[PDB]
Amino acid sequence: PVQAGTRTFIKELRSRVFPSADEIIIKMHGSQLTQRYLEKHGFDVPIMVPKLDDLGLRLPSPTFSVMDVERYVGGDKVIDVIDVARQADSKMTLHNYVKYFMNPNRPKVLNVISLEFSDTKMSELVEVPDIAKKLSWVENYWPDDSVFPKPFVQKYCLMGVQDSYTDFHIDFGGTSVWYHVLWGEKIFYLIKPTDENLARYESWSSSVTQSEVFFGDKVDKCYKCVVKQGHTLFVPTGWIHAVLTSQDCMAFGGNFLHNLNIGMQLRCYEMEKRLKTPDLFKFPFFEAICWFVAKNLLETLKELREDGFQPQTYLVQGVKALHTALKLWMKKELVSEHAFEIPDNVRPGHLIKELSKVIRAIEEEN
Ligand SMILES: [Fe+2]
Ligand SMILES: [Fe+2]
Repeated sequence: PVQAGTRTFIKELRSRVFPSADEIIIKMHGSQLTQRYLEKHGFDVPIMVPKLDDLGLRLPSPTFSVMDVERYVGGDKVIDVIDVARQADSKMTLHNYVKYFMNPNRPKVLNVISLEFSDTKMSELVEVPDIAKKLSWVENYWPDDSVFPKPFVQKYCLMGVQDSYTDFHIDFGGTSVWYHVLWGEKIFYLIKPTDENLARYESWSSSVTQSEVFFGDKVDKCYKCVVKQGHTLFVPTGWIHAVLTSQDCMAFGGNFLHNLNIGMQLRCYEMEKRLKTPDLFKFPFFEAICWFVAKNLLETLKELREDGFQPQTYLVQGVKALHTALKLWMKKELVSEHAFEIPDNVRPGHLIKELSKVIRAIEEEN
């Protein structure tokens, strides 16, 4: 059996000529990627922006090194590191990872993919893509007076050695991600979240043979997307993907929830709860933000209704899925595990009623 992450596994991966991600992604200039464009054409496939012009994305020059990351972050910080050949999570001091990274002879393939630095001096060196900030639920609906700590999942520093490999997964909470390669190269294996593919992914995730079964073989198409230096890739809600560091690489990326695919975001959240995924620990208050969002979406629909307008389809679909999720979390036999995420400022039972009728109305008056 070929174990994910091992040298043998990588020889196969590097030799297969998968369908090109050019068959499904949309390439565009940074100025075309607007909230407006996304609301009209949707955000259903990955978007590639080869040049960073007009993205609003700011970051160190191409010579920024891992040594520099250690300076701005602090070698003492303990970080998650993946022992790729064993597909296991380990720990290290940022200091030793950098020592391991610069050592010409690496006894093992180690990868760093969860280093969030918005709480460090390196944060001032990075401004995330404007589009992420425009769409971000956290940027738009997180109150300045919540008891819940604000989630910081917007700035990650990724460093991996050649052949680092991250197996197929869906970003935590169904978030979308922006990913930029500073230097080196990353190759993404993308899989569309069709109802068939999600189902199989959840089955594959809960099978003991997960590490010996290439998930790419269980679906009709697994798209290969090469992300080269200077390029920026945006992956939308629910997309299943694996990543191969084809060569020593440093990249930056971030996660964000938004209003375009709420249903899918909710679906991914529930799946994660069924699989008991450790990633959910990164967006601990997913439910709290959903409550905050339901208040804002309620307001918009109320404003539109009271003035004779019909909301856009995706907004009605999204609110409907939100309504269903909120009602579920409030069920008598389940509310005890959900109550702590209900914001002080919201009235659960009432917010659900208002939502239920605004929806019903739109359903009848249509
Ligand atoms: Fe990912
Ligand atoms: Fe967000």
